[PDB]
Amino acid sequence: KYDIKDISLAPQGRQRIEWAAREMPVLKQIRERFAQEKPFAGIRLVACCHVTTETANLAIALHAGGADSLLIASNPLSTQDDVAACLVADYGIPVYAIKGEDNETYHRHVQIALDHRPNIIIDDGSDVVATLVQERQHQLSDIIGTTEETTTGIVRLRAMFNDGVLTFPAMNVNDADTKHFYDNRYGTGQSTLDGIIRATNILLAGKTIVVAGYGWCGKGVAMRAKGMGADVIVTEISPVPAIEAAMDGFRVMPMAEAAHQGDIFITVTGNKHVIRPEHFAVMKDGAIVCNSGHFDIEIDLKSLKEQAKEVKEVRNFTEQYILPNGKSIIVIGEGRLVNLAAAEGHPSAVMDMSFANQALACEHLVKNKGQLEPGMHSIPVEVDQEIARLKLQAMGIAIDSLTPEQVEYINSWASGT
Amino acid sequence: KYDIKDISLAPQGRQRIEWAAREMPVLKQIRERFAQEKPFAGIRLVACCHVTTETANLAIALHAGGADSLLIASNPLSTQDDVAACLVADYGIPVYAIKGEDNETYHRHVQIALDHRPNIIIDDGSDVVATLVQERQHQLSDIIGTTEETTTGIVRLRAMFNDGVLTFPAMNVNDADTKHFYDNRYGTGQSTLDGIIRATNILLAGKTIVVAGYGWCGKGVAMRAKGMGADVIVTEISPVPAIEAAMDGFRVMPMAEAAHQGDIFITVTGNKHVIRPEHFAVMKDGAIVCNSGHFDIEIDLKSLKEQAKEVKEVRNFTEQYILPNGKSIIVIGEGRLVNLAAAEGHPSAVMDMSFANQALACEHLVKNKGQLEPGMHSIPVEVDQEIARLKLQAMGIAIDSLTPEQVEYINSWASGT
Amino acid sequence: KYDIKDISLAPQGRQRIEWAAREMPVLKQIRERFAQEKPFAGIRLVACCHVTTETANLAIALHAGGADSLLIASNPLSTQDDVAACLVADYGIPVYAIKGEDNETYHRHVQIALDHRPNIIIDDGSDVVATLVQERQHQLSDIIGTTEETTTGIVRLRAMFNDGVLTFPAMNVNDADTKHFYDNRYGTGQSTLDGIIRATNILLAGKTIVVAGYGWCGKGVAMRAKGMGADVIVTEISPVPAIEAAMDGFRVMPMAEAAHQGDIFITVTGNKHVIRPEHFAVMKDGAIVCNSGHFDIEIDLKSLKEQAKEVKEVRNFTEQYILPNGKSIIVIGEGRLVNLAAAEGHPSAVMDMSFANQALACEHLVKNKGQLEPGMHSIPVEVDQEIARLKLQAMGIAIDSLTPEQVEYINSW
Amino acid sequence: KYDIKDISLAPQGRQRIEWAAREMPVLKQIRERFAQEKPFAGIRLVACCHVTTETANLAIALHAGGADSLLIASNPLSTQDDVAACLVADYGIPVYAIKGEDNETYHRHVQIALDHRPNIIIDDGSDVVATLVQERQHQLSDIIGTTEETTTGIVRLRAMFNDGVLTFPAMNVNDADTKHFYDNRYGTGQSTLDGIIRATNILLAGKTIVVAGYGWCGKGVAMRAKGMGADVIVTEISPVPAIEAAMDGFRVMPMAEAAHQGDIFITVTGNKHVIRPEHFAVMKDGAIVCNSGHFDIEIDLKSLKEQAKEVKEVRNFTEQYILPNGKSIIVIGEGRLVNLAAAEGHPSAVMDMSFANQALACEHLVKNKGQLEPGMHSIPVEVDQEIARLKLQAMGIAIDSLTPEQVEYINSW
Ligand SMILES: NC(=O)c1ccc[n+]([C@@H]2O[C@H](COP(=O)([O-])OP(=O)(O)OC[C@H]3O[C@@H](n4cnc5c(N)ncnc54)[C@H](O)[C@@H]3O)[C@@H](O)[C@H]2O)c1
Ligand SMILES: NC(=O)c1ccc[n+]([C@@H]2O[C@H](COP(=O)([O-])OP(=O)(O)OC[C@H]3O[C@@H](n4cnc5c(N)ncnc54)[C@H](O)[C@@H]3O)[C@@H](O)[C@H]2O)c1
Ligand SMILES: NC(=O)c1ccc[n+]([C@@H]2O[C@H](COP(=O)([O-])OP(=O)(O)OC[C@H]3O[C@@H](n4cnc5c(N)ncnc54)[C@H](O)[C@@H]3O)[C@@H](O)[C@H]2O)c1
Ligand SMILES: NC(=O)c1ccc[n+]([C@@H]2O[C@H](COP(=O)([O-])OP(=O)(O)OC[C@H]3O[C@@H](n4cnc5c(N)ncnc54)[C@H](O)[C@@H]3O)[C@@H](O)[C@H]2O)c1
Ligand SMILES: Nc1ncnc2c1ncn2[C@@H]1O[C@H](CO)[C@@H](O)[C@H]1O
Ligand SMILES: Nc1ncnc2c1ncn2[C@@H]1O[C@H](CO)[C@@H](O)[C@H]1O
Ligand SMILES: Nc1ncnc2c1ncn2[C@@H]1O[C@H](CO)[C@@H](O)[C@H]1O
Ligand SMILES: Nc1ncnc2c1ncn2[C@@H]1O[C@H](CO)[C@@H](O)[C@H]1O
Ligand SMILES: [Cl-]
Ligand SMILES: [Cl-]
Ligand SMILES: [Cl-]
Ligand SMILES: [Cl-]
Ligand SMILES: [Rb+]
Ligand SMILES: [Rb+]
Ligand SMILES: [Rb+]
Ligand SMILES: [Rb+]
Ligand SMILES: [Rb+]
Ligand SMILES: [Rb+]
Ligand SMILES: [Rb+]
Ligand SMILES: [Rb+]
Ligand SMILES: [Rb+]
Ligand SMILES: [Rb+]
Repeated sequence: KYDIKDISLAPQGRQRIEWAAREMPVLKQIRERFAQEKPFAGIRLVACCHVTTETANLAIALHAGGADSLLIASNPLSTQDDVAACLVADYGIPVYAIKGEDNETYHRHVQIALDHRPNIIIDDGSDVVATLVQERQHQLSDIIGTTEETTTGIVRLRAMFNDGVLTFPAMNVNDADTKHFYDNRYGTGQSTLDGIIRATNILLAGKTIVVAGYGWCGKGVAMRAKGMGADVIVTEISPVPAIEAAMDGFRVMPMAEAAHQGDIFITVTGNKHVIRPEHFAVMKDGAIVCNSGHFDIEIDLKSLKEQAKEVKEVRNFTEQYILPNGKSIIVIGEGRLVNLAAAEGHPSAVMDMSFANQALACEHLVKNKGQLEPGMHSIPVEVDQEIARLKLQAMGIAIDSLTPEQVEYINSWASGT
Repeated sequence: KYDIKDISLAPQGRQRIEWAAREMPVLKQIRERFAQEKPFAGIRLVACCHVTTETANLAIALHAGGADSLLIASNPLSTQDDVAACLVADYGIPVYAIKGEDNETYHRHVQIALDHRPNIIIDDGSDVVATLVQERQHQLSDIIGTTEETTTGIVRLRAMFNDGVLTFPAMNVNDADTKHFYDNRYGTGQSTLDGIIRATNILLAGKTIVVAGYGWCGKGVAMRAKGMGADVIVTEISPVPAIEAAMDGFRVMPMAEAAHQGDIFITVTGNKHVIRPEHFAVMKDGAIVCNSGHFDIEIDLKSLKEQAKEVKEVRNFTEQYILPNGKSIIVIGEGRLVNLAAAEGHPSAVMDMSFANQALACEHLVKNKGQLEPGMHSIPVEVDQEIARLKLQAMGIAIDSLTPEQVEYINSWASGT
Repeated sequence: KYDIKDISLAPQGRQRIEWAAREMPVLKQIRERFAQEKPFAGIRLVACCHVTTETANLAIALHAGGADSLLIASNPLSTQDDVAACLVADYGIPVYAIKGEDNETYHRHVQIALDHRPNIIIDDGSDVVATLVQERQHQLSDIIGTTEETTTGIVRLRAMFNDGVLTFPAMNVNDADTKHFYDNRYGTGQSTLDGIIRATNILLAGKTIVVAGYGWCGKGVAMRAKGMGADVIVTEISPVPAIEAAMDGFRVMPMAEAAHQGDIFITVTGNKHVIRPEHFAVMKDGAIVCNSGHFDIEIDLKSLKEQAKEVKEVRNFTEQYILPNGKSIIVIGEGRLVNLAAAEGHPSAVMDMSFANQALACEHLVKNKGQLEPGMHSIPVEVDQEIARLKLQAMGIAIDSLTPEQVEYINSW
Repeated sequence: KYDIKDISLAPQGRQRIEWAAREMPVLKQIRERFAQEKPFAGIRLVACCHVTTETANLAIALHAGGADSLLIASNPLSTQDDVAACLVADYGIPVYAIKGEDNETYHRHVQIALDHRPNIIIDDGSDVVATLVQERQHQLSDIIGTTEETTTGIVRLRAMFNDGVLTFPAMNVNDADTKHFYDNRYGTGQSTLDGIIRATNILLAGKTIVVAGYGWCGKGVAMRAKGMGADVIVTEISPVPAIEAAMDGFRVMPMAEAAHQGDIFITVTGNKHVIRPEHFAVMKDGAIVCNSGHFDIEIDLKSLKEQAKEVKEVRNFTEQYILPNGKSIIVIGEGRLVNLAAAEGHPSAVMDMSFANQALACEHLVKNKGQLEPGMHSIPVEVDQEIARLKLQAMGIAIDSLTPEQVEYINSW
């Protein structure tokens, strides 16, 4: 009925879940309304998320709303075993997630999740939805809709749409303003460095840190690396973010040129093989590589393993690969999302807004069942904006409002001298 | 045939125009192609722009393209008289612009510009287009299309559209990525502080600087104020930018609360009466107010003039208003765009991209004459992106490109474990 | 002969210790020379330090020099049990330090250390040196010199001197340029935020963080707090650093004013009761307080415990005090050094320079026995400067040198 | 008796001078007391300063104190002609300074100044003091004391001392905390970028800016360059500041390596020929070079003029040197202090503290006549500290003070 490491961890999990809730007031307000209105009565739901204290708070909100949920891990290394135990023991929510599970177990958990015959699927990376569409065409009648948490998953869903197989509504949670403006940027910025520091306790100041990608995540990682005293190099494939990085004070160059200069490399591109053997070959002795994109394939670790003569664990979450010429490359978190693998992921303050979008996106799918076209849907503007209003209020920040006279001016095109 | 301060200033103007061109290579490339292809042969054009060295380089590019142009000032205080002289004397381009001209002269220049019967109108603030639509309905057959440089003008054009009177194509230059991502942000950031410093030589470090608005301009002004050692307060009307400002490290509060704390106030909202008598009344003795939004109406200077018992000029571009209770309020640039009134406006590096958009937007209007719907048009993505590619190249910055294998991964929705 | 938690944790300690050595290249060379020259032959030593991977690497250097060393914890919560086990087990260095040891056990270890009859005492807070002066006047015959690692220890030594009881050479390690320009500033800046984040995983961006003190540590904490997106308030008692903080972009104000605004309070003053009952009473519901200065007494936790009707642990290293009106005050690390209590302390890069100073200051005391005047002695400038040169080289950074004509120009007027 | 450009510019000078006074509150109070006590009664004085609105406010303070003052320019390009006219016309203070005066005229003014037989000399670069020692040995009978405003002047005085010719009291104004912690750092940081921008209106964001020297000025310039979006490289000759720059996030390297990367070079070293012919030869086409340290000799412009086949003025304060291969080198301010040559120098806020030091250092020299030992004397700590207190108060910032028990805790060990 579940598959977890150790249910005796539930008390620790409960404590950390309650602490996380302190900065998730928006989701708390949503949970209390769900508790009354039960939008998910009779709905079966699968969530493929990072099994964290923040995901637990989302699961509790969906549970209050009546959802018959089943949670599986989005990544083998991000699972928090105490959280899994608490969800099973305290809430009776089936969880199939073991920190460190092998790929066979991960894939079996996806099969178990699809056997739940979900009506709603919350995905983080689109693994489950892709598996649904590829292997479970006979189940598609169950689907009211799905949601997608992260940028990599949105890219996959776009490919599904262009391939003609996205035959149901999918909510683009990642691209909501109150999601990727804060989660992807400020959350990833802090928690990526957190993971690197918990793994290595390395001094960031004075180090050359290479950030691959200058999108929402790259901007955050570079900003916080800079804030911690690092010399920051940015790599890119598109000129607009490249000019931005330069005018933000960072050096921009091709990865081949960055490869011999970086002390720490951090990939946040969403793309495959951004760091390759031709790069490993020129890296400093002891260069550190890690990834905060969704999938570890941003770094060609398979080639690194094949080239290296020895690999050994030298600290928690930290492996030293020794190359035939004696130089070493350090890898954190086995190349998996370093903030979640070596630390705890984003602080709950930003996950409050991301998972408020998840909850209200699920509600949107059910309230509009039978009225949404197949394909990708953006979060409604009014929902996006109300999440922002509520979060600003809960942060204790007050701002101004337009007067009628100011509205009159906006609408009066004739005036201006 | 023109109306300028002093044509003997042309040699100084020529020198400053040539210097500005050094960081406008993208526009230079466009000018050389226009010189060959003459896209504006037989076209009459009016430009209502800030009469700066950067605008002169745009005017020279349009002139090379065959445009029969006429230039008027977008603001009485932004005109550079040496630039006006050089355009008339060296290029024979009619200019109607005198730094410090009164409102009657400004309005007469708009009338002269409309009497040119332009086919294309480049506007900065939409004064000329609004006057065209309100007073010159009988001329609309001349119009191939117009362009708009700034955010205030886009807002006016939206009101014209909603009012049913935008009956021709208008290119939204401001909202091109290569325009407001750099011009509005990094350009305004540097040149606003430049104007304040040229006006007052005040030490920015240790001062509390209140930035009204956290859009593209507000982000830039806050970023550079912070970079110069100021304590930064941000005011807003919308929660998304408000949360952003907080997570960027700034204090966010209503203007009423900021009013008693700020040493320098900078308005960049695009809206009317953001600083009002109720704010003046609680400001520190010697508080400085200035505006970098397009129109000075962001500050209620009319009420300040009526309240004050004395006003006197205390330094270039700097007025001291003494209130009946003896406290003083300092105003820079008479509330007109402070970067252009008290300094030289944006550096040419960013105007290279803004005015490349202007030139290519004008070309777009002519090449597509008879095929564009009335209403607002965005800059085509391929044009926007090519400007970015060329600017990055001219900045000497190299970046990466996706491999076929990386493209295959983007398109393969099934893979990911 | 040792008092540790679990000797079976030694492999993990050695793992983390060698990892830490990777960015201790300067101390490596000093230890390499020590094993060749054995400065500390027949010299017994006590170290009262934080029991960390970096302190271990220092102890390994003194051992390499022939030192007969004994290590005790400087703070019951900073001790790393795997490091204590590795030292006892892989090097034969007696360690008396157990993470979370009570007050009795702490001073029982200080009594064991002085029963070692140390010739050299390395101190971090002036705790053992102050006990030696107080209770072991008969043992002063054995002291060649002592060293002090922290600002608070330097302040107490100055009072010992002014009191007329600093009757031996004391090396001011903290005030060496290569120590507190970097350790106190860059080290404390990063590792203090590290401790807060490991304790709470709180988002720092958008929070108001109040930093009490703008000395070396305060500058570092404020700089990194700001770098992580916080609105930073600085409190002070001296005008020069107060003006600096304002010109660095921070809001300077009295603590009574900061108390109603701060989301997180960090004390780095070296002084007693900087956060007081009258501040708790006006703090925001859920305000976090922690200390990175000395001991814990920077926060008046005794008064907080009296104002509060309930206290509970709510996360690792994190206590929630609930006041009668229902508002809470969060305390991290029981008011002890938050970087060492909730995390691992400074990265080894900065401790490389701090502990190279320690190792050479110990070398100085020994090589100048019976030649040192009583009182405090600063690190020699050449030593301080050589550490910087070695570190800069180890970091792979090259700089310029004056040409003969540039020298000739400095001399003419 | 005066040598200025145009006495009719005086109203504009007085306008700008009083504006500058608004953020010179500390100097205001000192001048207020001076007019009451007249410390400089019967005392003749020379000032060799930059002829700015802030220097004017200093001269007005010495005049208020009874000073018989004469002012000459410290740099032919820093002189503000309207300020010179206002001083002559509104206060009767002889000024010998003309913006853009040639070399002959400069030293003709230095000869006029010493013919004033000054009892006090305020110097900015040690120019007049070095001429007094060289040529006016007979006038040393008149010297009560002198003062020096800049690091370069301090270095030359040290050589005068070591040479055995500093036979009078010299006040080290530059090294007072309230002077170079702020003026040299925050003042130079802003006003150097101000000069570059007024000269060129170049976008600083996205440029690589090379800062030669990481002392007080270099830290300030690098900090603000970075704040304005530049990629900052720092060069150095000393390891301690080099490590600081790296830990502050800047790229540290030899100038030979920086020369091929920099878009803008800023020298703040105090030393000769820091940018040399072998650097010009590898610079990017259009690289900008300027100096904010001393004199101009930090950049080897003599060699540049020889490498170049042509030079032309291309904007105010801006020259383009074109080399035989067609590449250009841009020089701002003819290599003179770019903040003062192309802009207005430091804002008066920082000069408030620098010139309060000057005014009180002059008070010190006079009130201790015949009591000062020959050589350099630092600003008394109480004076330095009182300036900070007054400034902090004037800025509207309040801070804390220790309670009696907190004091009692500092003293116990
Ligand atoms: N670890 C976390 O907690 C977390 C949180 C949010 C998102 N993410 C992941 O981070 C990744 C990036 O997300 P985002 O929102 O920043 O995406 P984004 O689309 O906003 O930006 C990605 C950027 O990377 C650039 N890029 C692409 N390929 C590149 C290459 N080969 N080299 C250099 N730059 C390249 C793109 O041009 C773009 O600017 C995704 O995989 C996303 O799922 C992780
Ligand atoms: N001076 C320059 O050289 C220059 C350059 C570009 C744009 N501009 C002008 O700057 C202004 C702002 O442009 P932008 O591109 O940043 O626009 P924007 O739409 O990106 O942002 C404006 C911001 O102001 C906020 N705002 C609106 N009314 C407000 C109020 N009453 N109080 C506080 N915040 C308020 C909005 O919520 C928004 O976030 C416009 O007038 C534009 O034309 C000036
Ligand atoms: N946690 C760590 O790892 C670590 C490392 C090094 C030092 N420290 C400790 O941190 C403390 C500070 O060290 P430092 O080097 O910054 O000292 P410092 O002497 O350089 O600076 C202390 C500053 O605090 C100010 N101050 C004193 N009392 C104050 C009060 N009541 N309110 C506000 N400001 C006050 C002083 O004016 C001074 O500017 C010391 O106890 C030192 O031992 C901790
Ligand atoms: N422009 C202004 O308004 C202004 C104001 C104050 C001081 N200054 C001048 O600026 C200069 C620097 O003053 P400061 O207070 O920063 O001095 P400082 O002594 O504090 O720092 C100078 C730094 O330059 C470094 N240095 C010396 N020679 C070098 C070289 N060849 N290459 C690289 N680095 C080198 C030194 O190691 C030192 O760290 C002096 O000439 C001073 O008079 C100018
Ligand atoms: N603390 C966390 N809890 C749950 N999901 C997280 C956490 N941190 C990051 N994520 C999510 O994981 C996604 C990447 O797989 C990001 O889009 C982000 O929303
Ligand atoms: N240097 C300049 N030359 C011409 N136009 C400018 C300059 N600086 C700012 N502007 C423009 O003025 C507009 C505001 O009226 C901005 O959108 C910007 O594009
Ligand atoms: N990782 C660490 N190992 C040992 N001592 C440390 C560590 N981090 C900080 N310290 C020291 O602890 C002292 C504070 O008590 C500081 O002087 C500092 O040098
Ligand atoms: N505005 C100014 N007025 C007078 N002196 C100045 C000004 N700006 C900088 N200086 C001084 O010039 C010296 C550099 O020669 C510095 O010591 C600094 O104090
Ligand atoms: Cl709700
Ligand atoms: Cl082209
Ligand atoms: Cl050695
Ligand atoms: Cl006084
Ligand atoms: Rb995990
Ligand atoms: Rb292998
Ligand atoms: Rb309007
Ligand atoms: Rb102008
Ligand atoms: Rb009036
Ligand atoms: Rb894929
Ligand atoms: Rb610990
Ligand atoms: Rb000299
Ligand atoms: Rb000047
Ligand atoms: Rb004490």
